[PDB]
Amino acid sequence: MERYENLFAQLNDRREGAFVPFVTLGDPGIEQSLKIIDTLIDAGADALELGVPFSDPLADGPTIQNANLRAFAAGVTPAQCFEMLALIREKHPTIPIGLLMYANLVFNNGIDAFYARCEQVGVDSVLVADVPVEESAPFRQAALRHNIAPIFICPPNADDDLLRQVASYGRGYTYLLSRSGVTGAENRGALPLHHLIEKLKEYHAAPALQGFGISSPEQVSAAVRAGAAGAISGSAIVKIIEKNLASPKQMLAELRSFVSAMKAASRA
Amino acid sequence: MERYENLFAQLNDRREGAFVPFVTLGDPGIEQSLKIIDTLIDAGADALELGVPFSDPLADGPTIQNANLRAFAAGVTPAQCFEMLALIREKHPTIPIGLLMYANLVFNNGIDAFYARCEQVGVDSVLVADVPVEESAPFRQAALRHNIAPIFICPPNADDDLLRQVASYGRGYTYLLSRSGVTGAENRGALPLHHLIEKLKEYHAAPALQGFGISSPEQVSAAVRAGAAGAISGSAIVKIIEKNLASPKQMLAELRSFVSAMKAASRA
Amino acid sequence: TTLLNPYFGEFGGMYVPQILMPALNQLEEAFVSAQKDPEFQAQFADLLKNYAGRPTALTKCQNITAGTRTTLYLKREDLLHGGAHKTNQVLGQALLAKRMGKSEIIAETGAGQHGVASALASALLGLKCRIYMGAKDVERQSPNVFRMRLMGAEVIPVHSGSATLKDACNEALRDWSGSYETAHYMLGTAAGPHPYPTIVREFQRMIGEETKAQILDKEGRLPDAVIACVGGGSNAIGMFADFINDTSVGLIGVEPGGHGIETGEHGAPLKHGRVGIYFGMKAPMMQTADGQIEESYSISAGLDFPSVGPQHAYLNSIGRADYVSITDDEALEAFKTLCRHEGIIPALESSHALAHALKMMREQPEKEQLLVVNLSGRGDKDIFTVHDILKAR
Amino acid sequence: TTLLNPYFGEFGGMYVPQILMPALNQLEEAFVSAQKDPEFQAQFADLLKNYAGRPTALTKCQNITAGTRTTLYLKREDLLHGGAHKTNQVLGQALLAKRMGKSEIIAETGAGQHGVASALASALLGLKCRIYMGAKDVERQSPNVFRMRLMGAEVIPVHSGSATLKDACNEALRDWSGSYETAHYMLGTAAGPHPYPTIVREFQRMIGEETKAQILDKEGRLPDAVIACVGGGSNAIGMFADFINDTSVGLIGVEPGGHGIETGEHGAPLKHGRVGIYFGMKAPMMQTADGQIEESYSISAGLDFPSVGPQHAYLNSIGRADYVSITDDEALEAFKTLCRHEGIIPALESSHALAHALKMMREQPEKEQLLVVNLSGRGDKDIFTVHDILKAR
Ligand SMILES: O=P(O)(O)OCCNS(=O)(=O)c1ccc(OC(F)(F)F)cc1
Ligand SMILES: O=P(O)(O)OCCNS(=O)(=O)c1ccc(OC(F)(F)F)cc1
Ligand SMILES: *Cc1c(COP(=O)(O)O)cnc(C)c1O
Ligand SMILES: *Cc1c(COP(=O)(O)O)cnc(C)c1O
Ligand SMILES: N[C@@H](Cc1c[nH]c2ccccc12)C(=O)O
Ligand SMILES: N[C@@H](Cc1c[nH]c2ccccc12)C(=O)O
Ligand SMILES: N[C@@H](Cc1c[nH]c2ccccc12)C(=O)O
Ligand SMILES: N[C@@H](Cc1c[nH]c2ccccc12)C(=O)O
Ligand SMILES: [Cl-]
Ligand SMILES: [Cl-]
Ligand SMILES: [Cl-]
Ligand SMILES: [Cl-]
Ligand SMILES: [Cl-]
Ligand SMILES: [Cl-]
Ligand SMILES: [Cl-]
Ligand SMILES: [Cl-]
Ligand SMILES: [Cs+]
Ligand SMILES: [Cs+]
Ligand SMILES: [Cs+]
Ligand SMILES: [Cs+]
Ligand SMILES: [Cs+]
Ligand SMILES: [Cs+]
Ligand SMILES: [Cs+]
Ligand SMILES: [Cs+]
Ligand SMILES: [Cs+]
Ligand SMILES: [Cs+]
Repeated sequence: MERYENLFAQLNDRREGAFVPFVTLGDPGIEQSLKIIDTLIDAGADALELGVPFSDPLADGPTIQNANLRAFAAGVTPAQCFEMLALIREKHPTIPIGLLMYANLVFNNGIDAFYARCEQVGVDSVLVADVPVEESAPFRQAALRHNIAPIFICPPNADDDLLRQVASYGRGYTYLLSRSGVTGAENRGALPLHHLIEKLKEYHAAPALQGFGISSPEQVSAAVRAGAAGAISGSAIVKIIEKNLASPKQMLAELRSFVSAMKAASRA
Repeated sequence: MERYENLFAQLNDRREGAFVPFVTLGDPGIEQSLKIIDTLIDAGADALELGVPFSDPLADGPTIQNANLRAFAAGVTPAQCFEMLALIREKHPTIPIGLLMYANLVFNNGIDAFYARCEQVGVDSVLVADVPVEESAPFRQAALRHNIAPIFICPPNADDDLLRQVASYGRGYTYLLSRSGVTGAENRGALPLHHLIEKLKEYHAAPALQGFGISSPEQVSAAVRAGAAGAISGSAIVKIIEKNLASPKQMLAELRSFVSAMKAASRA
Repeated sequence: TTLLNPYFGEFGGMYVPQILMPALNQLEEAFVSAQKDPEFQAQFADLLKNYAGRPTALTKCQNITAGTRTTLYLKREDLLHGGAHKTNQVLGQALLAKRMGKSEIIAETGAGQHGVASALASALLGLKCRIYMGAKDVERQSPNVFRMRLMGAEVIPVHSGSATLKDACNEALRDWSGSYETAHYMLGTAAGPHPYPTIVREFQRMIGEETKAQILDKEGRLPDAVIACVGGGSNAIGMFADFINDTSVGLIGVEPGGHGIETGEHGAPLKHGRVGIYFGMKAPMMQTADGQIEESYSISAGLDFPSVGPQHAYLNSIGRADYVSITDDEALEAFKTLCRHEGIIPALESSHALAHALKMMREQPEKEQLLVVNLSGRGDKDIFTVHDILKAR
Repeated sequence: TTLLNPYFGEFGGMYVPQILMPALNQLEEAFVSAQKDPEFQAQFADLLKNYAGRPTALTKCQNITAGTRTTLYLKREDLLHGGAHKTNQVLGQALLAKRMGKSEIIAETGAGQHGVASALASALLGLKCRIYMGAKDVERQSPNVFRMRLMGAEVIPVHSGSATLKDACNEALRDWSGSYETAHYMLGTAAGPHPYPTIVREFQRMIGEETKAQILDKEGRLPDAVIACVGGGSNAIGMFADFINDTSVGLIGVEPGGHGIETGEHGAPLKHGRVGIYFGMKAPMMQTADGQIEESYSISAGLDFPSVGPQHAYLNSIGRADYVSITDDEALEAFKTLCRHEGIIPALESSHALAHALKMMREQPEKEQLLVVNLSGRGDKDIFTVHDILKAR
């Protein structure tokens, strides 16, 4: 399928940025997670980034470490995550769905077989957080064989060789890292990225989504103004889940308000 | 101690043969076995031959195979047998006590330590049924260090070299085998043995006791007439135990009658 | 006094009742004489070739090692008449019986394979054969008992002790104690009192001699290791003997691990037992703390014995041979793998040796190694056992 | 692009987030440069000699091998400053940090021995040290935590995942992801992403180089085998490296068997795990069927990790090194034996290597063999653990 290409063409025709929330699948349980994801979509999410709970999420700060732990406390397995993904796609035919994976969960039962299962349930992209471009070959090859976009990371300190590699190998979107460190709303990126955004377009890269530390509407607007196609927010969304574990109704209301405000900031 | 030497000197002064029953220790249980052994002594046994139950008694026919099995069904162990031997000696200070062992029970916790335990409980001899003179050195050396007589077998087909070996190495008594095969009352020896008895005396052997297939008073008398110092009977005694398992009282009465008759046949 | 050394270092000897020493001395003298007699050797060679079908094939197994640096050959004792290596030494011992002028054979059996081998040799060579078998084994091995009776042998169930192989071993020696002037005891493995460990090795050593010639012809070198299962020790010492002086050749014996060494339900006395004296020998034993002979266990009846031949204990002690164990489940997997990938149904005994070779390959798949497994027998006899286990899973 | 091969056959690599690749490339370049720099080598040699006390003794242990044909030497890394071999490589990595112009050190620790080693090197060489330790390990290792704080290091408990060593490994990499321009990550073993397996080997290889010189001086030959415990792989590869090209020398690595391999409560991924990708490397892992990283177990905290360095996995795959396991109970017996017969209190880690050498001797006591055990550390730290187990028996 071409779900990212179709999304970005439609947003380009509206001079509009993408707003892409991240959540951990099955946080705080399978049923509540499915309700959370439908609320994110209804409130204006353009695409999703969905984490499979992993024992050792070494690119994640405490907020998403704790989301992984809540999903494990609910007994969530990768098999249950793929059942959730099939049902999300059965409800929502066009929204691009990206997975946030760690290498062992992709390699575990065979890299090719992992990407074949992603294609079967209707996933559009996979980002393997602990596979740098140097180690990416079997992952990106299996992704492309199964119509999955391999998502590459463009760090703030990217040199020209890395920009050309990320631009050539990637599909779907290019992940534009705000900053060094790990995921977290408590740490905001304070480096201008418009130069990297311009070099990525010059090299015909997949459209850029800015991610890490995006927690406010002004940051979504700023990402679009800098030339990015949109912005990803995870910890800020997951903090609303963590704060409202005792009130599932208030959790969905606060997620709706937050996603609505973040999506409004993307509009022309 | 000198219990066999003292016994044979006393019997020689009365022109009398020794009658020596065999039983399996703890057949059919520890308490009944102790009563059986006291009955054998009271009825006129001059010495005892006592078997320690062993998993693989390969010199024994079915009667004594089945005695071993009854003792095992009662949970009888070698440790319990040595407790019985200590109590037999505590009751009966002069009767010679011989053990019928298989090699593994002697070797198990160290040959020297086995014979040291025999000395401690007041055993007088050990016959290791599956150790021929060729393998006897560590057994006979440990026996003599601990004042235990090592009992050697003189088969009916013994050549002059074997007669001289048995005569030199043995103490206490020389075991004069009636016949080939294994223990059993169902098989009587039908070879004259007076030539072997005469050669053993010429070589200053320990006094001969005839054993295997001795079940009748006339055989005890015949052994003495042939020049033997006495006779051993096992299967015939054990058959009385086997026949009377349901009447402990009748068992002791029949053992008394049998031992009395066998001992009477030894008298001048 | 003996013509040959009854010991392998501290192991072996002649721990029999005095009455049996002339029988052992007579047998040793007849064997030493036979080994110098070209006519005896020619009649043995003729039987081995024209009756049993020697030499046996050495099969290169390419499918099961594909994608590794292991080259695996199987020495095909499964193709010998009777379907196991036991046939080699029963023909030699039957000829020794005839050399001594004897007309009768006594044999023990557990799995029944030695009983059948003794019965077939006796039928061919005009000897009256009687076979002792523990009553529990008689009940479990109806097919082999029927084969023994078809060949005219008497099968005598043994009800004493644990009514299994050690009890049949005892009964055979009890009988021989009273009958050796007329009967030869055809002991079924490279164990028991001298001279049996020596005789059985020399009457099995053609396994290793042929293997050496075949591997040199095919590969131009000696194997890195030869691997054999160890029940009593005959097929393994038959494979090992001709390589003992080739110091570069590994000698690997595989004991049955049963349900696992830690369960105590195994048949691995060499590595997990205690030295004792039983069945005429000083050797590693499975035994209770107070010295009663213990019950062994294996999925394979041919390996299910609580002791081991003394030459294996000696080769282990000096570090010339290495001994390992393989569990029931590992053996069953090797059985299934050989059926599916080579079209050969191996004995479950032999499957223990194959399982260890497969582990040597799989653990270190880029290690260059030239291995020979002694495929001691065929596994037609085991398909009911394997069916029942796969069904119960 | 890299200066050196990041792989040992299929094992190893650089499985880190993209943000960390410049940190690994910088470290690799600084290491390659340092290895060619005589001044760097001279300052490292000076610290190893005058601060840490190299060379370490090679002790012949005659009482524990009496009556066998085993000759056993112990390489005495227990005598190194800090009481374990870890001191060697922390001094080298501290010098690399200074070469790159860095002022801060990050380190992970489980047992706390690497934390103490990192803290002492940092105190000596004027670096600010912060140590990540799983909260469960902090609770179990009060003495080592206090030693780290006495030496001026910051100790940061880690509460995420399983709150143990793998979780501290993750946290150290999270910190480095945001701090590598100022901080060096002093990884504690021969594992993790390239270039750490290579660096840690080269900064431990004096163990094997000294052993080779010492054994030649004392025995006039190479050892038949060198034996070392395997936690992450540093002391073992340090002993092995200088012998890899001496094809006659056995290389034996001993993984912790814990309560027994069959229980699943062990730390033996090389022989009983499954290849996975974690902690920056492709290596054998203990992991669930669906690929979560599993909990390892050993009586010895220094061996308690669910993976292993990639060079060990490679040496195993080609058959150059052999890997075995030793259970808690076997290690405890070896600990008691060395105390009573040699007056040396070994680390429970090192006791696993000694236990396997004692098994090599006891199984084949007439095999002539010249063995070296790497005594990776002293066991003063373990006397409470050993007291508690002997008390509970
Ligand atoms: O809003 P934040 O700060 O929580 O950021 C959320 C990001 N979630 S995600 O799935 O895009 C994401 C993307 C990349 C990650 O690591 C990598 F860069 F190393 F690959 C980790 C998570
Ligand atoms: O009366 P029987 O026929 O039952 O004979 C009883 C003999 N009991 S014993 O302890 O003397 C005895 C003596 C020797 C034995 O075997 C050996 F000769 F090989 F050593 C076995 C038992
Ligand atoms: C009898 C048998 C064995 C085991 O006996 P060994 O004497 O140890 O060789 C092994 N394999 C087969 C096929 C057998 O028949
Ligand atoms: C740390 C440690 C080990 C295990 O770590 P390796 O990297 O495998 O060497 C072993 N022994 C001691 C004494 C240790 O301190
Ligand atoms: N301090 C900012 C910018 C920065 C400095 N050095 C870096 C190296 C890599 C990435 C970002 C940076 C950050 O950590 O994000
Ligand atoms: N037939 C008798 C006598 C005999 C013949 N040959 C023997 C050999 C050994 C002992 C005794 C014999 C017996 O078996 O006892
Ligand atoms: N039980 C097997 C092999 C065997 C025969 N005799 C033995 C003695 C010891 C060990 C094994 C055996 C069989 O009878 O065919
Ligand atoms: N747990 C030990 C050794 C160690 C440190 N880091 C490791 C990484 C992997 C395996 C073991 C280790 C310690 O901290 O002293
Ligand atoms: Cl797409
Ligand atoms: Cl006396
Ligand atoms: Cl000897
Ligand atoms: Cl059957
Ligand atoms: Cl070897
Ligand atoms: Cl590779
Ligand atoms: Cl402690
Ligand atoms: Cl090797
Ligand atoms: Cs592209
Ligand atoms: Cs805007
Ligand atoms: Cs005498
Ligand atoms: Cs009389
Ligand atoms: Cs091959
Ligand atoms: Cs070899
Ligand atoms: Cs066995
Ligand atoms: Cs020694
Ligand atoms: Cs070697
Ligand atoms: Cs480990």
